Amino acid sequence: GPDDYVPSQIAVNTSTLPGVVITYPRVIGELAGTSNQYVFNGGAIALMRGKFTPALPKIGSITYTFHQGNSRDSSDFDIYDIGVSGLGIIIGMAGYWPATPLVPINSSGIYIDPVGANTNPNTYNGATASFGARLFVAFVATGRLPNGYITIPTRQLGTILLEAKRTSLNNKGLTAPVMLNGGRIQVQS
Repeated sequence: GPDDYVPSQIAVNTSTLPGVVITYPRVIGELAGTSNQYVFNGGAIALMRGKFTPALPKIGSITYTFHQGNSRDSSDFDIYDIGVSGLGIIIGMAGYWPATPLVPINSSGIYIDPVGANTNPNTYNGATASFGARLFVAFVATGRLPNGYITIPTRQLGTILLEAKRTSLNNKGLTAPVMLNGGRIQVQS
């Protein structure tokens, strides 16, 4: 049916972090950016938008420019607690389409696409039959790290809430999970 959109997660992989070689806090590397055109898919064409809500505790803040995605200026990122001593992560998200800008995650909620919805509650994406996203995550050393292999747990970074112009689809409150797939990071001197 026209409102039968179903969610699918978007995730990044700890294994894509390059080898870390060592003031604080400081970004020690970026994970590979990921794209999912069908975070929500299945229903009929609609004007849609996605709001991200982070799920992890905030333990700090840092200014950073992602080397991936559309990011000329720096951004203020909240550092999120992943349960690993001495580490944190920062999150940027964007729309599926390549021209859309990286939206830094630094508040309890933000529209990742269209970014104009943050400054106009009437604004949605142009008519299409899916809502996608791009996910950017970087690791942050909150303190001096030991050398070796640090275990990173799989964690849910937050959810994307699907909103739409038409009331029936908006009323569903569909959500999709935003994931950090666990693994290991290598730290060297």
